[PDB]
Amino acid sequence: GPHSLRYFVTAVSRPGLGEPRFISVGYVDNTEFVRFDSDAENPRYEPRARWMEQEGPEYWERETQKAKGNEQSFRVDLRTLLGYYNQSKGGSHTIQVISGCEVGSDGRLLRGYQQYAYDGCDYIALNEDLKTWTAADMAALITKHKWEQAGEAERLRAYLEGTCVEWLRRYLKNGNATLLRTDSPKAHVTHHSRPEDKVTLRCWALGFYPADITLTWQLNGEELIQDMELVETRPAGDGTFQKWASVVVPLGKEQYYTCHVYHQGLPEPLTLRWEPPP
Amino acid sequence: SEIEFARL
Amino acid sequence: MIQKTPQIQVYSRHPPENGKPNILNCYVTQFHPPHIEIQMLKNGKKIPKVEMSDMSFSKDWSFYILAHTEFTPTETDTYACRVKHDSMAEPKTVYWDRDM
Repeated sequence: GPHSLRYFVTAVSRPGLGEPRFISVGYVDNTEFVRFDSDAENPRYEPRARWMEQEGPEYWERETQKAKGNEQSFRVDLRTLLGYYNQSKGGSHTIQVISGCEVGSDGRLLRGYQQYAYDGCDYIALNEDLKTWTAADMAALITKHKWEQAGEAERLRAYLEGTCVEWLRRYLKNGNATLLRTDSPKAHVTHHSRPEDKVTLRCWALGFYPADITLTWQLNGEELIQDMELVETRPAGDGTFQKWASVVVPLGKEQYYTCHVYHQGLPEPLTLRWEPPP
Repeated sequence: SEIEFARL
Repeated sequence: MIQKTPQIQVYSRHPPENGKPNILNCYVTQFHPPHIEIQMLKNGKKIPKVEMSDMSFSKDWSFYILAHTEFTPTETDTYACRVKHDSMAEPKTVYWDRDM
């Protein structure tokens, strides 16, 4: 299947409280594998996935010094943006970035990313064409003309097509086993009596991984996606995820409904029903 | 490995 | 500026069972800015040992974090998670529901 190496960087100016909080987090296939944090004792890149300890003390040194270098630029950027947006030097602001590359099953590039956000609102982003930019507002335009001049679009196109990808292949090679891991869900149905003559049938899927999953309720073979209530997939805290979906059916017609659980870990979708204790 | 970011 | 109201879920790591140790979670997501104060309470009284996961943000720039504490639920104890975020006037309290 496809793969990807992206970095989620954040810099939060904390006027008064001290220097800006810088936090860089690298993800491979949506799985954190590295992280930096200035607001730490002696800021250094630490592995987040055991398989990263396969990297020598160079990588870390090299990668750490680069993190510190981006940190300072970000410290400057923040000052700059206060200029563009004419904002006081006594308020907290956020600069966020997503920088990465998504490859295909062949090791080629499918799409590279490079988008900024200020205070949680798209600022600038590289176009899929990897040559032109999409400035979100008047401010972003200034960076946009600067980067067109310097030829930033090219510098990144280079990184995205080579270095990025190259490193992606390198990371995968030592994490595939782990990244391809899969934990099937274990589902069950709970019963809850509602006001009047109704009842609620909540279908639970537990300890599944990855988070991706789908649950459905059917009335004699038909997906009741209209009156089905469901929560967003949430973390258990041990690596797995959870999720439930429920519907309100009439008291006595519980056996006319069945739950279906679709997860990539399963050999075949799940099918359950209300199971009153024998 | 990450890239070196330019300035806004 | 911009402000995204945190969404809060409160749930246990394992199916709640009276008298058996567990782990209560408070999942807070969709919030911006990142500064946020999360408190987990028990029958109104703040719980001390409250571990907080590192913070992260998703594709839409908003942040998420998971706070958790150990606890042995019982038939009558009440738990809740309280969050104070710049996006809301007053802090938000979400109570724990066993069947959720």
